[PDB]
Amino acid sequence: AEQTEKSFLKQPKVFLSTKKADKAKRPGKAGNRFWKSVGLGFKTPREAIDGTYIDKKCPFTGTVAIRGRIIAGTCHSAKMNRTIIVRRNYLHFVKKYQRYEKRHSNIPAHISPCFRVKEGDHVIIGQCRPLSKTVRFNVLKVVPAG
Amino acid sequence: GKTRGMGAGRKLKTHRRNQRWADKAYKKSHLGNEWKKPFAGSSHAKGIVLEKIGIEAKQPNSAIRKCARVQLVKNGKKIAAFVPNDGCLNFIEENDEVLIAGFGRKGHAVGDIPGVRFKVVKVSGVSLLALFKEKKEKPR
Amino acid sequence: GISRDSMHKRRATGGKQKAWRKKRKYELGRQPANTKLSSNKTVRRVRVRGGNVKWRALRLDTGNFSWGSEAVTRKTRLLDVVYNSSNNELVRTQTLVKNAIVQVDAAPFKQWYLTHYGVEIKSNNVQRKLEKRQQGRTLDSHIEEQFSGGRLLACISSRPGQCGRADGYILEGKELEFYMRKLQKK
Amino acid sequence: ARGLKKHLKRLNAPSHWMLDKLGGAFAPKPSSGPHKARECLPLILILRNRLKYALTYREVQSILMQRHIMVDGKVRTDKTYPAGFMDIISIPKTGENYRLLYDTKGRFRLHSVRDEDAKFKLCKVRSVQFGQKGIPYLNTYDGRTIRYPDPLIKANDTIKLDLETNKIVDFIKFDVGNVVMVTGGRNTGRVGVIKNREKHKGTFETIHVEDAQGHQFATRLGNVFTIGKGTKPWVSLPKGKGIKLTIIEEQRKRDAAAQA
RNA sequence: AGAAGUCCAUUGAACCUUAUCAUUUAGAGGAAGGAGAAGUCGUAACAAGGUUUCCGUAGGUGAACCUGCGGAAGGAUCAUUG
RNA sequence: CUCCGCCGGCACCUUAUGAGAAAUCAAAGUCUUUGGGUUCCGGGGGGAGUAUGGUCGCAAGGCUGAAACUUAAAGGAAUUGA
RNA sequence: CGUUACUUUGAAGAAAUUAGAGUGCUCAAAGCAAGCCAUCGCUCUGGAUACAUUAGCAUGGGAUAACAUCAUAGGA
RNA sequence: UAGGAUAGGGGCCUACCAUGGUGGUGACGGGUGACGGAGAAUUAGGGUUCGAUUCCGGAGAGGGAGCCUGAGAAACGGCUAC
RNA sequence: GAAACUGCGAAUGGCUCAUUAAAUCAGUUAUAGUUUGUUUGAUGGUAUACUCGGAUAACCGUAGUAAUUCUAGAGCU
Ligand SMILES: [K+]
Ligand SMILES: [K+]
Ligand SMILES: [K+]
Ligand SMILES: [K+]
Ligand SMILES: [K+]
Ligand SMILES: [K+]
Ligand SMILES: [K+]
Ligand SMILES: [K+]
Ligand SMILES: [K+]
Ligand SMILES: [Mg+2]
Ligand SMILES: [Mg+2]
Ligand SMILES: [Mg+2]
Ligand SMILES: [Mg+2]
Ligand SMILES: [Mg+2]
Ligand SMILES: [Mg+2]
Ligand SMILES: [Mg+2]
Ligand SMILES: [Mg+2]
Ligand SMILES: [Mg+2]
Ligand SMILES: [Mg+2]
Ligand SMILES: [Mg+2]
Ligand SMILES: [Mg+2]
Ligand SMILES: [Mg+2]
Ligand SMILES: [Mg+2]
Ligand SMILES: [Mg+2]
Ligand SMILES: [Mg+2]
Repeated sequence: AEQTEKSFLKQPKVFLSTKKADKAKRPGKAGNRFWKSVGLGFKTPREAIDGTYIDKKCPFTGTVAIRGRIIAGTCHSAKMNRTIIVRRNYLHFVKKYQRYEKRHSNIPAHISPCFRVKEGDHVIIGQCRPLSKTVRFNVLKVVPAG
Repeated sequence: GKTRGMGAGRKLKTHRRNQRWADKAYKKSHLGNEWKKPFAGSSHAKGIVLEKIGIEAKQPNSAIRKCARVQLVKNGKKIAAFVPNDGCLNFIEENDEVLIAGFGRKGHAVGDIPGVRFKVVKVSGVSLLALFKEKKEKPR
Repeated sequence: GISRDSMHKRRATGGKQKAWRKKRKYELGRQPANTKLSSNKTVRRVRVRGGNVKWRALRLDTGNFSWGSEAVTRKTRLLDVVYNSSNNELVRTQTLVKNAIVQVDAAPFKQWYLTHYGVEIKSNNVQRKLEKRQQGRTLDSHIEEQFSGGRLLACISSRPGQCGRADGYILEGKELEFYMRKLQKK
Repeated sequence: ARGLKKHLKRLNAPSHWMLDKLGGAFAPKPSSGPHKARECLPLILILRNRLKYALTYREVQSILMQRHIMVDGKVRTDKTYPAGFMDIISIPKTGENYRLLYDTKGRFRLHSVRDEDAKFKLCKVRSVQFGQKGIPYLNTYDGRTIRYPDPLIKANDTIKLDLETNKIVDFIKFDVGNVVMVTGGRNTGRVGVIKNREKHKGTFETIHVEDAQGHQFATRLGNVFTIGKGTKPWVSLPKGKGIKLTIIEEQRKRDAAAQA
């Protein structure tokens, strides 16, 4: 079902054709789906542990690590393959007038199939290595608007 | 009234930015037209005396101001430069190096002399003050 | 020369970026090895940053291949390139790249299987160990039907243009079924 | 730049060196070595600016090329050798030994030590992990690698190293209640006991230290160096005893000294 | 082992071509504005300025201006329960 | 019809304890004892609502809108005189 | 197992420049020296401290304010 | 997505695929007599203007481009070409 | 001990501000995304030996060219 590419898609360093298969072993062993806790107090979604998708850029089942900044925001666009635009809204202080002005930043973030998101949801992203030209963040937690 | 909200910093800054162009000094500084002036932003300029001329003063006064017509060397622009210090027109000759300066009002005409914002300060490398006071002589 | 800099790209907004510096050597790229499957082995020494060595294979005909379920690794000849997921140009040109699907000689694996299991696909100790291994022995009949032809489907897991070698694993299981469907659809 | 910098401009030199502004265009750029360039005291500075043995760059060269100076038991002839915190500087001709400690103002001070006390240094464990062959190994912040360390030793620990034998003779576990010296930041040279360790996931860890007189200060984990098990440091301390004084109390001391 | 040479690829200066942009920029002729002498024709605005002034729009006239329609007092009326 | 209230509206009269350059204004007051909210909009007088670009309109024109240059005042309210 | 602004405290925010402690370069602009009855030496001599928007990290506070909810609580 | 390349992440490049990405919270474009900062001048406070220059960072060696050596250079008091 | 071979350096420093307007740069992060001569510390076992081979510079002497740390050939080590 997940094999939608011109290539087979496998989790790196997981031997699927193992003969001594076992489910009591740790993830990635005996043909088990690999997954990890990203750390920083973030729970691993159960749909990543029980998923069948293959995403190398997934924070929980892929090869990327979360290190650096942790940024909150709102889903501003979700029209790309596994990538969403996160809009951050903040107040910029103007020194001379002692006032604030509203400013925004559009941060591209990779979203793994373990989350389904819609424009307007509150998301938490964590900094990772560069994944594309503009993406340096991975969605870590999605809070729906309602 | 004027905007006062804590969240109206952008409004205030943009309004000040737009209104600063009404001030004459600000717009003179930040328009870039001072680079099209004869001096092109420099305090002094050198030039060739083209011809000695006498231009009449304003209506209340009655005098011939006896300025000089100078072609600048840096850009080839012809200007009229006043020659102060009674008798100093005789130190001025055609095809003679002169150092011009501003007439003191920043391109605005000065006194009863119409259309003149430049004075001769140095001729042939010798200051006009020295020639007036006979402290130095004009080279031949 | 080939560069890897973000200078020449457009911005994410679409705006053009004016250059503020010439190309640095620390951001170079080099021309691809374009490793061909051929019995004229040529691997060239590439001097890289830090005075280190990169091995650039131009023509390769032999590789080190692992049969993961059997946990055995043998040196086998490369016979053909059959599937590439990025470009069939690399299939027709017989270009060896990482994740290409190739035909490899099955003779070393047949020999090892005969020696280790006693089964073709002289002592009490030897026969006892052979019967112990033969108990629970299970092949998957797809590897078997390609053993019949002497050619095993394999995936190149090494990068020939970087390490100068064409190494890989023998395809098994779901990956094997996927690539057999791809090759029959070809 | 197209490579490493070889020169240190005198203005850009570390401020704890107390180099003067008009002494020249340049400062001694510390050579690579056990301590970081920004946190060390080069040998030339110790010999000329501090101990006054030499008066010039060339005189420092003359002293060092005579093999008169040992750093932690070993002869050094490099003038820009980066001598650092807790290093033993011995001159086995005048029979004097110095431990590089910090005064409460953040500046390295050559502290005279006994001959027996110059036989060990205190090192801070940077990490413990498996090397080649699966052999456990320890590394410190002063550049030493020690193989087969005691398994009870963890990162951020303080080990006592015998310079003669080059082995860990004792170690201190980084725990609450151990006397420490701050080696970095604005509290450099301050000595107190750890009261609590506040940990925050993914960022630097904060240590809360209280000195003997009761003043409390906080600093990052990378700037804390354990110097004793409990309230008794394993080394001797400079005259300040790590107790920082406010400028008002410093003025009180100066007034009292002038009055006497 | 290997030079000259050679093949393909790549980076690519530079040259030519089309058009565009940014400049600098002559320019017959036309037509403004300002300043200075200051001549001429009148007297339009200031007094109810001798047709009260002005605003908008349209037409006309040597020129100031004139006139039509609607508007204002900044009017020469704060005022007719008479 | 008459009288007394309440709310809302067009206004009017008196008064300064206010404000203002004053005229005057019961808001044009509650401002150097300076901050209720918000929109538009001015920065000496001309050149100039002109040139140019853009846009709208069949057109007339509307909206947006300079600069060079020139000038020591222009202007407001009030007083006395003519 | 609701955020944020705001505020408080802490760590950082190079040096030089600035403010500022000490110090009689003869004064001063400076400099980072120096001082001690004179000392085969000493004062562990000194070579402080403050400031450092905004943004980032951490601590306490929740008045003011912003956003999100806010009778299937269908609560536990 | 899969490769190639690189010291290494990455449309950095290639093949295939999808239609995205930025924008009055000003994208894109234009101007700058624009290298950025530490800082400088003037400052009751707030502020205005400057910051080529000795400290830090960047960039260039007539203009482009390409390289060899080397740990480190797209080096120019190194080479190759226009 | 000249010369010369070998090794190392010449990527620092000095100069300038042309280009460059989220770009440089500043503060603040990250490398679990890498290289790093050198310094410091530690580490190094399964591949005629009482010690192998051929060159080459300096040197020497035949030169070429108008000429250049332009250059060819011969004899050594
Ligand atoms: K660099
Ligand atoms: K009339
Ligand atoms: K009238
Ligand atoms: K009423
Ligand atoms: K890469
Ligand atoms: K890709
Ligand atoms: K080298
Ligand atoms: K070198
Ligand atoms: K930065
Ligand atoms: Mg009239
Ligand atoms: Mg009339
Ligand atoms: Mg006010
Ligand atoms: Mg005006
Ligand atoms: Mg990739
Ligand atoms: Mg410039
Ligand atoms: Mg500068
Ligand atoms: Mg310039
Ligand atoms: Mg200079
Ligand atoms: Mg510089
Ligand atoms: Mg360069
Ligand atoms: Mg030049
Ligand atoms: Mg170059
Ligand atoms: Mg030169
Ligand atoms: Mg150079
Ligand atoms: Mg340099």
